[PDB]
Order: sequence, then structure tokens, then C-alpha cells
Amino acid sequence: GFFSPGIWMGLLTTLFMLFIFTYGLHMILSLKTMDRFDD
Amino acid sequence: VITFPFLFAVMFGDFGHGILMTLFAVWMVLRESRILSQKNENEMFSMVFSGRYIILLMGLFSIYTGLIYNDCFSKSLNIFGSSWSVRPMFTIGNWTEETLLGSSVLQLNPAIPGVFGGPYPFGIDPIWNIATNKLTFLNSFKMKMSVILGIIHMLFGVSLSLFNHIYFKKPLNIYFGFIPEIIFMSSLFGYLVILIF
Amino acid sequence: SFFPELYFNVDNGYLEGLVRGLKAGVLSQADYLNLVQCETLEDLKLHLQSTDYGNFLANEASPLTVSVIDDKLKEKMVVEFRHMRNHAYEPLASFLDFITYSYMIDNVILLITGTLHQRSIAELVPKCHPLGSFEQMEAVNIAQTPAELYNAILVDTPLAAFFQDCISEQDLDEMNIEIIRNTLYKAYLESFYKFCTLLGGTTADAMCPILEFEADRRAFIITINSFGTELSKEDRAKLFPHCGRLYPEGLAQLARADDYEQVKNVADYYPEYKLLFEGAGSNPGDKTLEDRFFEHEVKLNKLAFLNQFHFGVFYAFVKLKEQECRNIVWIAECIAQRHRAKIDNYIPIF
Amino acid sequence: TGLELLYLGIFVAFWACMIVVGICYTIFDLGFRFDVAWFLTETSPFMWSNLGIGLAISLSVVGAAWGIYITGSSIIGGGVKAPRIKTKNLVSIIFCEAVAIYGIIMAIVISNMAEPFSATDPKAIGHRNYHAGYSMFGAGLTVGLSNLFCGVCVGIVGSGAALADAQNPSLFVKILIVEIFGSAIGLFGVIVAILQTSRVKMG
Amino acid sequence: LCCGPKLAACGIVLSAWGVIMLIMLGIFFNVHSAVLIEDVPFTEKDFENGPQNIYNLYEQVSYNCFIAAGLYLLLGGFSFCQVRLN
Amino acid sequence: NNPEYSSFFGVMGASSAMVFSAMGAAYGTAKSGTGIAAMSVMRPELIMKSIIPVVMAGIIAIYGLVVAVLIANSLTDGITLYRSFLQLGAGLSVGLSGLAAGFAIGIVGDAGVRGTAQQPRLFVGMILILIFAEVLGLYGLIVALILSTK
Amino acid sequence: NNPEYSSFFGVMGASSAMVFSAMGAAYGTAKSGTGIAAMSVMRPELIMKSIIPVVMAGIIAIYGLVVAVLIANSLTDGITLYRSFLQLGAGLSVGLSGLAAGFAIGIVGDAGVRGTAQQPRLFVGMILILIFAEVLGLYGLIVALILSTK
Amino acid sequence: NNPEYSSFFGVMGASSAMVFSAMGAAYGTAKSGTGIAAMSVMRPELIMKSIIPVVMAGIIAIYGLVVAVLIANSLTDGITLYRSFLQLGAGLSVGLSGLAAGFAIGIVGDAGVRGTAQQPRLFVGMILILIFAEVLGLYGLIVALILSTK
Amino acid sequence: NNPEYSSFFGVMGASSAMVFSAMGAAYGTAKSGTGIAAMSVMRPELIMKSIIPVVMAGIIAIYGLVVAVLIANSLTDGITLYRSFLQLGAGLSVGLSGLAAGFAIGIVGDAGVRGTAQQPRLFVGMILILIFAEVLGLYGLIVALILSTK
Amino acid sequence: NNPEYSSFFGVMGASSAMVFSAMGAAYGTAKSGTGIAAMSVMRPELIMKSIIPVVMAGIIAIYGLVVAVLIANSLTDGITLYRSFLQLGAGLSVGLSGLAAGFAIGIVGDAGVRGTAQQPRLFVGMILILIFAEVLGLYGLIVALILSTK
Amino acid sequence: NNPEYSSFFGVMGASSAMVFSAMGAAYGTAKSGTGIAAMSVMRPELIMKSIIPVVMAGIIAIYGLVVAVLIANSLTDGITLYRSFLQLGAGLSVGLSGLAAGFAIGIVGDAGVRGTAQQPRLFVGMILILIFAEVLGLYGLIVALILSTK
Amino acid sequence: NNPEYSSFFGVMGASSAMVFSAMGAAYGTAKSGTGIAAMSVMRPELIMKSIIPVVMAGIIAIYGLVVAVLIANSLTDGITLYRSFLQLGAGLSVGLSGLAAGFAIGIVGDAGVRGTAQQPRLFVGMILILIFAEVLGLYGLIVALILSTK
Amino acid sequence: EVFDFGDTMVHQAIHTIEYCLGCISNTASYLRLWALSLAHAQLSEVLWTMVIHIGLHVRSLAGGLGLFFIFAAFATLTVA
Amino acid sequence: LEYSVVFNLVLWIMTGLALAVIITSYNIWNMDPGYDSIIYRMT
Repeated sequence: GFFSPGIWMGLLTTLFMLFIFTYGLHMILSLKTMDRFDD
Repeated sequence: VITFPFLFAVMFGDFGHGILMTLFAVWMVLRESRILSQKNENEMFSMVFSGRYIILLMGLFSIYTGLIYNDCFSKSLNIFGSSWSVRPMFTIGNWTEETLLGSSVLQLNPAIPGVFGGPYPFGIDPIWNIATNKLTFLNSFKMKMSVILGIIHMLFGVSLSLFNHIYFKKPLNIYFGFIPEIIFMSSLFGYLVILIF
Repeated sequence: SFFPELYFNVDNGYLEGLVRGLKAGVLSQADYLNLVQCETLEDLKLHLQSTDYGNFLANEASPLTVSVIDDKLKEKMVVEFRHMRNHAYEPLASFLDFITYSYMIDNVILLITGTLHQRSIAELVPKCHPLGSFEQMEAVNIAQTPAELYNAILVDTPLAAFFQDCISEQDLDEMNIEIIRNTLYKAYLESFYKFCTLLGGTTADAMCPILEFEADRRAFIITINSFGTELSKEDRAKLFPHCGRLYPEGLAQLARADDYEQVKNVADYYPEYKLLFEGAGSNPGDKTLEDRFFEHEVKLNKLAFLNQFHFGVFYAFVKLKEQECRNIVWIAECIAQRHRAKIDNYIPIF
Repeated sequence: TGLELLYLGIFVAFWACMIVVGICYTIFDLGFRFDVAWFLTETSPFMWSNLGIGLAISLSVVGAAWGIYITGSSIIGGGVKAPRIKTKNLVSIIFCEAVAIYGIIMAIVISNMAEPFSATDPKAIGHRNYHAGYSMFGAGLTVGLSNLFCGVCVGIVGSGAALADAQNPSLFVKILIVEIFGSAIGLFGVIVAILQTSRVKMG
Repeated sequence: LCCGPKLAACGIVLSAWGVIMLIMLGIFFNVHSAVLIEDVPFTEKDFENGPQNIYNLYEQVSYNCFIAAGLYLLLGGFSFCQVRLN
Repeated sequence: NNPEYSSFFGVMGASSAMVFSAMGAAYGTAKSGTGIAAMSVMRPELIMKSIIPVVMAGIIAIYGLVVAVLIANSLTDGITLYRSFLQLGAGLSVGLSGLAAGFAIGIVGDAGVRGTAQQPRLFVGMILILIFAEVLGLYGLIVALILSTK
Repeated sequence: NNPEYSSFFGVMGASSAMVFSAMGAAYGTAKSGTGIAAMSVMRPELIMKSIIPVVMAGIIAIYGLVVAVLIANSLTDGITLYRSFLQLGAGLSVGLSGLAAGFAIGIVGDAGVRGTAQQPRLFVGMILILIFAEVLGLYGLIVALILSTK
Repeated sequence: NNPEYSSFFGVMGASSAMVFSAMGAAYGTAKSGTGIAAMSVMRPELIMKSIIPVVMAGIIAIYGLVVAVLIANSLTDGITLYRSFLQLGAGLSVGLSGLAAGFAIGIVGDAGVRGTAQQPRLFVGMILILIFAEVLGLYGLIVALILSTK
Repeated sequence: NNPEYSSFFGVMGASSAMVFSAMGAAYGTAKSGTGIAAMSVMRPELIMKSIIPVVMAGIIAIYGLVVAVLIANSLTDGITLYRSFLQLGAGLSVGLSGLAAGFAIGIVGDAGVRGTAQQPRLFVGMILILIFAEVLGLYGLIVALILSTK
Repeated sequence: NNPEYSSFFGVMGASSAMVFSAMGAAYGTAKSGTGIAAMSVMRPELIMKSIIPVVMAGIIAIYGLVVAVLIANSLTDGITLYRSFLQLGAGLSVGLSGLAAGFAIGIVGDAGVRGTAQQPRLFVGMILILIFAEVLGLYGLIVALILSTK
Repeated sequence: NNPEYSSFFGVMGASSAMVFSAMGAAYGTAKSGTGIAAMSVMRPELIMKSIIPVVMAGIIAIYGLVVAVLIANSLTDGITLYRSFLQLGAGLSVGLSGLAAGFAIGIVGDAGVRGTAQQPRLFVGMILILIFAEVLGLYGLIVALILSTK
Repeated sequence: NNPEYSSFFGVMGASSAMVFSAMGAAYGTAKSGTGIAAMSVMRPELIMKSIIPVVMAGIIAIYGLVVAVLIANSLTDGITLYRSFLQLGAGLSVGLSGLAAGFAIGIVGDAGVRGTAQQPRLFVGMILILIFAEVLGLYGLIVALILSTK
Repeated sequence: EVFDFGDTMVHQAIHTIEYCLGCISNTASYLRLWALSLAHAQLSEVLWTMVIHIGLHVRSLAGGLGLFFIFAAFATLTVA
Repeated sequence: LEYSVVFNLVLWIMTGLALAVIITSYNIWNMDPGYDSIIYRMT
């Protein structure tokens, strides 16, 4: 088979890790820095 | 003045809804003087009133077409009796209480001579309105009808150009328009008409 | 919709609250009526000092003057907008920069007029409106060379993109400077509309109406003014900004137009403006088209705050407070010069 | 729009693969290979239960925090010129945090549902046990997302509330009704989760 | 009791239409026409003995139509009363 | 007896009902709420009138909850795969329907509240539009009830 | 010898029929509603003549409900694979037809009601275009019932 | 004899024929309608004649409908996979070809009406391009009918 | 007896517990420190008071660390699949919770520091709000511990 | 007994421990360097003292190196899946934790240095924020080391 | 005897090794070149000093080449999967780490060169930051070398 | 014997060797040409020298052709899977390396010519940089040759 | 007036294309009649079964009141 | 026998490799050429 029980469980686990990781990395990459400062 | 009520009736074909439209049409038409005097700002209502006569003819033709469809609120009228029949299947065919028990929807067939005594004299037979196969018959009939009606209408249209070209004395128009145009129609789609009959 | 609510506050959350808090501080109708009763400029200071404007004006010499009040109001607005821009993040920072661009274009017009006429460029800056200040030293020490100024603006000033509609420094002497000003304003307004649309979402929904009224009022006022001028119809059309609702064939009819009656004929097709032209009697003693246009504009900026997550609130605040500065200046005029009869011509805010 | 274009691309690729593979399996008659039953059965119930609980807590916390900062940004900004805000509009924060409270309650409740098997064969594991797995996963998913959405809702409305209060003191006490209705959605999620787990037993 | 004349007029027209349509339906149901069969609350056991049972249930529905037509008659009288009251 | 894995789809049916209904209700509530908050400062006399749309969003939420409870009670460890699919159908029908309804309620409420802030006469039309919008979720609830009970 | 998994497709037909028609109706109500709200500030007398698009979106929704309920009634515990696929076809046909028709109804209503606000003569053009749009949902309904009843 | 899943592709064809062509018709309707509502403001006398694009777009929907119903009546429980493939091909042909056509009609009509508002002569060229747009849907019908009949 | 791959899920739990918490902490500190600098340039005297949000980010990081090491302690060779998934649940529970808490602490910190810069009265409000975010991290940690010690 | 493909997950532990910490350090040095360059043009005498953030990014890198080298040393041929997974877990724990830490270092260093150019006293605060971010990488190292040795 | 497909992972290690290193080097050269060009128009005297970041990227290129040559030389037709996986690990570790170093080198080179033209004092710091960027690629090379030789 | 589908990877090796090198050279040619046009308009006299970057992109094209042709001449039916994967590795190694080199050459050519129009003496640094960019493709070729001839 | 071969031939080409394609399309269009008529029948039947079948399909005499209410509903829904 | 594991390893490793390549190419493709001091003289 193209998959096994263990592999399927592993892929589900890694996919639900990757969802979280992509969310986190998106937000962290949207971080920005200001170009100016006050007086 | 006629064909618009006609085709709208082909679409809206229903005895009962035709009654309702004719009722509204007359309710307007008889009181038209009162409405004309006490006109109001309701744009939609005023436009419908303006169209009352059109609505009247539209309702009458919907009555006629609904009867022809054997449709009155989607139901049949039963007056002339069914052309299809049931018992001759038992007698000449092979149905039995066992069949009526074990085949929920069974069938009916015109092949055996005892079943069908000829087409319903006016409109479609009432049995279809209760028959599950209703769509198979009605779709083919209505499809192919709409076809015949539309093509005949279009040929009528082609003809109507000749009376323009005659008065305007456009011999080229006649010769290399109408004649070729009408031949193309009749040959292609008028021929489909011939076949459907 | 672009669901801005989900992420707008992540960066703009603080400045949203701050700009609304400032908005709350603009004078109300009650404060206006209070000020209309003032007996002197000193009394005006005393009354205004109880408002949110507070002690700002008290720092300056005993003989208050209209120019002084105007300078102080402007300066306070400058400081506040500088604060906002300093704390803004990139997108909102670009939006605020777009706000500043208008004043920058005005300053460039002043600079060009000065150089073509050969006057010391540095001495023009003091009168330049601070919101459009040129930090870029490239725009300084031009030695009054028009070519040098043109290259400096193209090289180190954001206005290069709009100047691309022009082709050379000789354009600065080829045309009356007002043509150039309105050309730059057209390009800037169009680019600003495009920027708001690209941002999309609630910011578009709130800001685009303001911009279309800007464009349409520009078209109308330009056309009415052109008639007593040598401005050709082709120039008028070329100067119309296209983001206005008048764009389909309305701008064409304005171009064809030759009379106030004809601009009105165009207005007849756009009711929300039609009411403005109807109310603008424009005869002596009652409201003019400009007054009605300011009234409608303030209405629009007022309504902008009916939306929460967008940048348009900042443009609304800037223009509302600018109109408020002009209002207070006008009130100071009426008090100082004792034409109390006309003071009510200001536009009320919120 | 870099990263969003990436997500769109990977999404399109994944569903293109799903569609094409489905058509190919059907055309080749591999419905016996493609039997979802094998997937659902050999994926251990523990995985379902535990993803369920983890989401139950974590999605609830996500809603809580998301709404929390959405309203807190506004509360602070408005408070700049309206110091009265800080004590009053904090009810938005508290109603945001109630979502994570629900998160814990249901997370630990579900955690009380788990037990080992000492079985590997699906027949030995049994209907009760597989049902326990799926039911826990579903209840967790439900509570987690209901809480997430309640949280984002409450946060947004609370931000609006603080900003409104900045301009007028009196309005806040009335707008809070929308906040209450927002919290009601999370409560509905909690109720549904309770019912789903009410008749679950591992072992 | 009183109400706006337009609502009362709608009431009378509705009542008249109800009376007419339900009179038609009751007539045909009492005739036991096949066209309306599926609306009959027939039961599986009935299709063993003979068609008289289904006739009686046809008549039940027919009576029920006549009853609703009666309620429509009362409604029509009521709405006409209000119309002339206005 | 029925297959071991059968109950999965019924579980998902209940979860989908509640979750997608919650998504719909949350969006509608939040959108109407931002509209209400923005309007309040301008026309404070209209707050208790302008609330209604939030009540409509809550109605969508209730629609979700009813179906969810029904599936939860109908659910057991030994359901037929057929009834499990039907429970999933009921759940999705009410849930996604409620989501669409929720977007409708949110957008219409926001726009209408904004309008009435400027022009009171819009109010009744806004109520009518809101009713037609919630009616969308009502249809989903009807179909879900039928599917579940069948 | 009817596979138990086959019945899923009928449930999905019913779902789709409800949900996609619902989303179409929701968008149609939404855009027409924002248009109406924008218009009402300036031309309140047009509210009732302008709500019609919302009614038409409602008709899209009723089309969805009709098809979905019919599919539900036709469903059975041992439904054949052929009939179940027919029901899925009906569901998708009606649902996506409603989605498209609703998109059209919403956009048309928005743009139009706004157009009438400045130019009342357009009303007739609106109603024509709106019905032409609703006709797409009618076609979806036609096909859907044909498949669902075969 | 024949694989039982054959009917799935037949119903897919039946659906596709209507749904995709309907999406195309919907988009055309929408764009043309916005164009009509825009042009009406300046030249209100042209609306009825200028509706011709929406009138033409509905035709793509007619085409979708005809192919859909033809696939439908061709369907039965035991069709061979070959026939099911032909049905799928016909459905996809008419549907997606009509989608391309609909994009064409939408864009062309939207531009054309707005242009005509400034230049009445364009109308004729608009009609010409619109015909060249509809013929794409027509060709899709031709191929779909041939396939479905074979 | 037990499958050979069982340890992978526990390992993933530990790694997630560390990593998601770490990312949340990183985002929090970055945002907070940005705000701290921005306030600093104008108000040098507030640095020591202002640093607090970064400290709470450190707290969420510590929460991640404790949970992660606790899982690592339980990562035994003969780990039953049951314990392995319990540890994965602990991992996700703490991890996503911490990521969200980091977002909240960071954004609130930036907003609060900027506000304090202008309005000293807000500082107590800052802290009071921030605690309600950090308690979320406490919540995730609690559930993770319960799971790991089931 | 030692599935043949076990070596893969240990190898990935190594690869991640290197690459992700490297990416974190890279972003840190990058953003900090842009900040250093920007500040230079105004405040030359700060240049040497300003480089600390880049140093701490390099420490992120060295954390990656320690974990990766230990992992490689532990990569024996006949590794058990248990240890291979622990080895991957260490790899990810260090690598992604360092990625987050480096992101934090970069943003904070940029902000801090440019602020310091404007206001010297920010220097100590910046160092403190950098430390509180760097401890994130330290925790990544600690968890990775624990996982690897266990 | 070993599985024939093992060769794939060794060749993949070679390919990844050279490719990611090359891409990082390309980015570094390109952005540094843009910086150099922008700088030169002012200060042509700084060309030879400014070229250094491009050389620093070429260093990453050389690292990639070194590991890739080692991998290619070590490949054999009977390579064990352990060694093949190990080669893949070496390739990833150098290549992706070099990509990170490449982004670092490029960005810092661009910014630093531009600043240096404005302020020559920056140059020393620009060197130090360049070196810190490269030691990332050096760490990648170290890990990859250890892996490739084990 | 080796499975029949083995030569897949060799043929892909050749095709990619041509194709990706082609993509890189195309991009470099493109950007270089844009820059060349821009510079030429103002400084036509500099064209003959400024074309050089496009030549160096053609060099990448040459690398691609050489490796692709080598692989093609090496292909055989009874090719060992190991040799096939070697050829795939070589093809990728030249191709994507040339992609990186073409990227670098394109950006450098654009920027450098654009500057050169304004300051001729930049030519030296430009040429050096393009050398540094082309040696990337050279490295790709060296790796590819090793892999393929091995 | 004046004759141009190109313009006149393109005019007749436009008319020919218009005519033939218009005929094919109009023939297809007239199927609109069938489509909308079947729509009328289908809507009528399904509304019948969804509303008044409810009242007609009850056993006791109370269905008389049931039919009153359900027929009010049916009347309004049909008109609408 | 190990078809599942070998296939998944190949698929996901190649997916990661392809995505890494595509993203790196995207980032460079959009690399800012950064001649802002020159752009407006050229245009």
C-alpha cells in the first residue's frame, strides 16, 4: 500500500504540527520595524 | 397581440393559474375608470394596470394551454376519460397479485392491443399527471413542441419581411435576402419540423 | 470582504485608539457657539483654553494676532501628525505619507516658482507648510538651477512618480505653474485611490467615497473657474482626475462646458451633488458652491468614523482638523475685525 | 502577497492531487484499495482522543488570546486620552478569557474519558472503543472552534466598545449586550461538547 | 373588531378563492377521481379487500375540504363585514 | 452488527452543525457589533433598536445548537453507516447554511446600521433584509431536521 | 446487495443542494443589502421598490430547499448506487446553479439599486436583469429535479 | 456486467453541462448588468436596446440546460463506462466552453455599453463581437451533442 | 508487543511543546522590544518599568520548557502508543496555547508601552490586561501536565 | 529489529539542528545588519558597541552547531527507531527554537540599535531584551540536548 | 546486498548540496551587486573595497562545491541506505545553511555598502557582520563534512 | 534485471539539464536586455561593451547544452538504476545551478549597466561581479560532469 | 451615395453570420418555452406536495382546520 | 515490502526540495534591483 497505519498516523501528526508552524511563521514573518522615531 | 399571450401561455400553461390571472385582469378592467381617475404613485401597480389588457389575453391563453397540458395546478381534469387502461394487461399480459406485491412501480405498455383505445381527445391523458414516468413523456413532448412552435414562429417572421420589401420596392432585397433566407430556414429547421411530425 | 477586523489591530490597534481619542478633542457646535460670543482675542484665548486645545496659545506674547493663532494651530497639528507618522507601521505609514504628499507637491510648486525666478531656495522653506517638509538634502542647495531642482525632485523625492507625467524642467517654464500643480494633484489623487483600492476591504469602503468626491469637486470647481480664463478645454480635460464618479462622460461634458449653467446641467445627473449645486445660491449674502462643498466634505469625513478598522479614519481626522483650524482662524477674524454678522459661515464639525 | 500565494498554491496542488487520484482509482476499480474504513480503523483511537483534547484546550486558548489582544489594543489606545477606560472596559478582557476557561473545563473533562486498551486487533478494540475515539475527537474539535470563534467575536466587539466609550462614557454599559451574546456562542459549543462526551467510555 | 380596508379586501379575496378551490377539491375527492390519489391518507392494509375503503377515505378528505371551505366562508363574511365597516 | 468505524460520520455531523453554526453566528455578531459601536457615538438614541441583528445572529446560533443536540442524542456506538451519513448531512446542512446566513446577517446589519445612523427611515427595510437573511439559515435547519429524523 | 457507503452520496446531494444554494442566496442578499443601505440615505422612497433583489435571492434559497427536501424524501437506508449518484448530481446541479445565480443577483442588485438612486428610469432595466439572473437558478432547479426524480 | 460506478461520470456530465455554462452565463449577466446600470445614468434612452448582452448571455444557460437534459435522458442504471465517459465529455465541453463564452460576453458587453454611452455607433460592433463571443458557447454545444449522441 | 514506531508521537509532542512555545515567546519579545525602543527614544526613564511584557514572554517560554522537559522524561523505549499520544496531546496543548499567548502578550505589550509613553496612568492597565493573557499560557501548561501525568 | 530505514530520522535530526538554527541566525544578523548600516551614517562612534545583536545571532548558530555535531556523533548505522526519533526531536527542538530566537534577535536588534542612535540610554534595555530572546535559543539547546542524550 | 533505490538519496544529497549553496551564493552576489552599482555612481574609489561581499558569497558557492564533490566521489552503485541517507543529510545541512548565509551575506552587503558610501567608517563593521554571516555557512559545511565522512 | 521504467530518471536528467539552464539563461538575458535598452537610450556609444552580460548568460545556456548532450549520449535501455539516478542528479545539478547563476547575472546586468551609463568606471566592478556570478554555473557544471561520468 | 466593395461585402458578411447563427441560437432559445413551462409545472407540483399535501393527507375531521391554515399558506406562497 | 516507507520518503523529500527551490527562486525573482537613485533618471 502507498501508506501503512503507522505512516498515516505520522502524517496526521506532522500535518497538525505543520498547520501550527505555518501559522506561527506567517505571523512572525509579518513582523515589521518602524522607519522613524520621535523627536 | 395574440402570439405574446400565446407563448406566455405555453410557458405559464395552467388552467387554475390562468383563472387567477384572468380574474385579476377583469378586476382591473371593469374598474379601470375608477383607477384612471384615482391614479396613484405606485409605479409597479400602475404599469400592471397599463398592461391589464395584455394580462387579460395572457390569462385566457394560459387557461387554454393549461387545459391542453391537462394541467390545473399541476393536476388533470379527467373529463374525457383515460386512453390508457390497466386490466387488459392482466388479461392479455401476465400481471398478478404477486407482481402488484413485489414490484412497487411496475409498468404499463401499449404493445398489447387491449390497453390503449387511442389518444385523449383534448390535451394530454390524465394518467400522466399521476404516472412517475411523467417526465419522460412531458419533457420530450414539450421540448419538441417548443421546437415546432418556435420554428413556425420564425418562418412567420421571415414571411413578414416580404411585405416590407414589396412596398419598399426592393427587388434585390426580395431576391437575394428573403428567398435565400427562407429556403435556409425551411431546409434546415423546417425540415426538422417535418421530421418531428 | 477582506476580514480586516481580524488583523488590523495587530499593528494599527494602538494608533486607531489614539486617532479616535484625538478626534474626540475637536471643537463641537457648543464650543463654536461659545467662541462666537467672545469679545476679544484675549477672550478667545481664555475660552479656547478650556477646550481640548488648552494652554497651547498661552505661551505667546500678550498681543495675540490672527497670524499667531493660525501658526500655533498649524504647528500643533504638525506635531500631532508627526507623532502619528512616527509610531505608524509600514502600511499605515505609507497611507500617512500619501497624506503628506499633497503638501509636498504644494511646496515643490513654491520651490519651482522661486528657482525659475532665481530667489534663494532656502528662504522659501520657512513658508513651506511643515507637513510636506523636505528632509532629503538632495532637494537643498540647488544653486537655483531649474534643471538641478527637477533632477533632485526626481532622484530623492517620492513625487518623482507623479512627475513622470511631465518630461523635463522646461515644462516648468512652458506652462503656468497652476497647470503643473493640478497635474501633480491629479496624478497623486489617482495613485492614492489606487493605493486605497489595493489595500481593499474596509479601508477602501471608507476612503474611496472621500476620494471620489475630491475628484468630482475638483472637476466641478476647475470647470467653473476655467471660463473666465485662457485655460483651454483640452487642458481642463487633461487636468480632470479620473477617479471621480463623473468619469464616464461627465468629465467629457465638463470639458465641453462653457457656462455655470452647463456645469449645473452635468450636476443634474448626480443627485448627491445636485443638492449641493441647488443649495449653492452663490449670490451675495448666502452660501457659495465652495461653502457647500466644504459642508459635504466635512459630512464625508464625519461619516468615515462610522467604520472601525481602516486607515481612512486618519485622513478624515487630518482634513477635519484642518477645516477646524480654518474655522477657528475665521472666528478670530470675525472677532478681531468686528464683522460679527458673517461669522456663522464656518462649517460645524461633529 | 507571497505567503498567501504559497498557501493557495499548495492548497490547489493538494486538491488537484485528490481529484485526479480519485478519478484514477475509480476508473481502475481500486475502491477496495481506497476504503476509508481501513484508514479510520487503523488510525488508533488514542490519536483521535488526544488530538481532540489538545485542540479542545488550544483552540480555546487561541480564541481567548486573539480576542484579548484585539480588544486590548483598542482599550489601551483609547485610554491614552480616556484614563477612565482602563478599569471599566476590562469586561471585554474578562469575557475573552472566559473562553479559555471553557477550554480548560472541557479539556480536563475529556481527559477524564481516556483509558488504555491492551488490544490491537480492531475486533478486540471494539465499537465502544472506536466510538470513544471519534466522539472525543469531535467534542474537542467542536469546543475548540466554538471557543475560537466566540473569542474572536468578543474581542472585536470589545475593541469597538472601548473605542466607543472613549468618546462617550455612558454607551459602554449598553453595547456590552453584544458581548454577552458573543459569549453565548462559546457556551453553546460547551454544551454541545458536553452532550457529545456524555456517553463515551474507553477501556 | 376593525382593520384597514386594504387588509380586509385581501381577506375577502382570499376567502373567496379558498371557498372555490376547496369546493373543487372536495367535489373531485368525493368523486374519488384517481388524479388525487396520493393525497389520500390510505394505509397499506386497505389494498386487499376492495376499493370501497379507499372510497371512504377519499370522502374523508372530501369532507375535510368542505369543512375548510366552510371556514373560508366564515372568513369571507367576516372580511366583507370589516370592508363595509371601514 | 454495524461496522466499528460507523459512528465517526455521526460524530462529525454533530460537530459540524455546532462549529459551522458558531462560525456563522460569530461573524454576524462581530460585524453587527462593530457597526453598532461605530453608530453609537453618532446616534446614541438608536442603540437598543440597532441591537436586533445581533439577536438574528444568535438565532442562527440557536439553529445550530438544536440540530447539534439532536444528533448528539441520536448518536450511539453502533449506528448504521447509513444513519451516520444522514447525521453528517443534517450537521453540514445546518452548519454551512448557518455560516452563509451569518455572513448575510453580519454584512446586512453593518450596512443597515450605518445607513440608519444617517437616515432613520431605513430601519424597517433593514429588518426585512435581516429576516430574509436569517431565513437562509432557517432553510438549512429545516433540511437538517428532515435528514436527522429520517 | 447495495453497498452501505453508497447512501452517502444521496446525503451529500441533499447537503450540497441546501448549502451551495444557501451561499449563493447569502451573497445575493449581502451585496443587494449593502447597495440598499447606501441608497436609502439619499432616496428613501425607493426602499420597497429596491428590496426586490433580496426577494429574488430568497427565491434562490427556496429553490435550494425544494431540491434538498425532495432528495431527503427520496433517500432510503438501502438506496442503490445509481439512484444515490443521481441525487448527488441533482444536489450539485441545483447548489452550484444557485451559487452562480445568487452571485449574479447580488452584484446586479447592488449596482442597479445604486443606479436607480441617481436615475429612476433604470428600475425596469434592473428588474429585467434580475429576472434574467434568477432564470439561471430556474435552470438549476429544472435539471436537479429531473435527475432527482429519474 | 458493466462497472457499477459508471453512472457516477454520467451524472457528473449531466451536472457539469448545466453548472459550468451557468457560471459563465452568471458572470456575463453580472458584468453586462453593471455596465447597463452605469451607462443608464448619462443616456437613459438606451437601456432597453443595450440589454442585448444579458439577453445573449442567458443563451449560454439555455445551451447548458439542453446538454444537461440530453445527458439526463441518456442516463440509465447499466450504462457502459464508455458511454459514461462520452457523457462526461459532453458535459465538460458545453459547460466549460460556455464558461469561456460567458467571460467573453461579460467583458465585451461591459466595455461595449459604456463605450456606446459616448458613441452610439459602437452598438453595431458590440453586436458583432458579442456574436463572435456566443459562437464559442455554440461550438461547445456542437461538440457536446456529438459526443453525447455517440 | 508494542509497535516499533510508537516513540515518534511522543517525540513530536516534546518537540512541539518546545517549539510552539518558543515561537510564541519570540514573537512576543520582538513586538514588545520594538515598542520599548519606540517609547524609549522619547522617555528614557521608563525602560526598567516598561520591560515587563518581555518578561511575560519569558514566562511563556519557561512554560514551554517545563512541559517539554517533562515529556522528555517520560519518553521511554517501551512507551505504549497510549502514553505516546498522551504526550503528543500535552505537546500540542502547551504549544499552540503558548503561541497564542505570545501573540497576545506581544501585541498588548506594544500597544501598552506606546500608551504609557504618553499616559502614565495606563501602566497598571497594561499589567492587568497582560496577566489575563499570561494566564492562558498557564492554562495550556496545566492541561499539558494533566495529560502527561495521566 | 532495527528497521532498515531507521537512519533517516537521525539524519534529519542532524540536518534540522543545523539548517533551522542557521536560518534563524541568518535572519538575525541580516535585520540587525540593516539596522547597523542605517545607524552608522549618523553615529559612527557607536559602531563597535552596536554589534552585540549580530553576536547573539551567531550564538544561535553555535547552538545549532553543538546540537548537530552531537547528533552526527550519535548517528550509528544500526540505530533503533526509538533513538532515531529522539534524535529528530532534538534536531527540531534546537533548530526551530533557534529560528524563532533568531527572528526575535533580528527584529529587536534592529529596533534597539536605531533607537540607541537616537537615544543612548536605550542600550541597556536593548541588551536585556536581546538576552530574554536569546534564552529562547538556550532552551532550544537544553531540550535538544536532553532528548539526544536520553 | 542493499535496496537498489538507495542511490537516489546519495544523488539527491549531491544535487541539494550544490543547488542550495549555489542559490544562496547567487542571491548574495546579486544584491551585493545592486548595492555596488548604486554606490559606484557616487564613489568609484570604493569599488575594490565594496566587491568583498560578492567574494563572501562565492565562498558559500565554494562550500557547496566542496561537499558536492565529496558526495559524488563517495557514491557507489552498492551504497547502503544508511550512507545514502547520510549523504543526503550532509547535502541539506550545507546547502540550506548556505542559503541562509546567502541571504545574510547579500542583505548585509547591500545595506553596508550603501552606508559605507555615505560613511566610510561603517566598512569595518560591515566586514565583521559579513564574517558572522559566513560562519553560518562554515557551520553548515562542518556538519555536512562530518556527515559525509561518517 | 533493472526495471524498465529506470531510464525515466536519465531522460529527466537530460531534459532538466537543458530546461533549467535555459530558464536561468532566459531570465538573465531578459533583465540584462532591459538594462541595456535603458542605458543605450541615453548613452548609445556604450552598447557594444554593455552587451557582455547577455553573453555570460549564453554561457549558462552552453553549460546546460553540454551536460544535457552528455547525458543523452550516455542513455541506454539496460541502464542501471544507479547510473540513471546519477544522470538525474547531474541534470538537476547543472540546471538549477544555472538558474541561480542566471538570476545573479540578470540582476547584476540590469543594475550594473544602468549605473554604467552614469559612471563608466563601474565597468570593472561590474565585469568582476558577473565573473563571480558565472562561476556558479561553472560549479554546477563541474558537479554535473562528475556525477554523469561517474 | 457611393459604393465601396470592401465595406459592402463586410456588411453582407455580418448579415449572413448574424442570420445563420441567430437562427441556430433562436431555435435553441425557443426551448426556453419548454424550460420555463416545465419549471412552472415542477414548482407547482413540489409546492403542492410540500404544503397542501400536508393538509390533504390527514385522517380525522380536524384536517378541516388543518386545511384552512395550510391552504391560507398555500394561497399566499403560490401567489408570491 | 517497504514500498510504503520508500514511496513516502521520496514523495515528501521531493516535495520539500521542490518547495524550497520554488521559494528561493521566487524570492530572487522578486529581489529588489535597488537602483532607486537611477530609476527616475532612466524613466
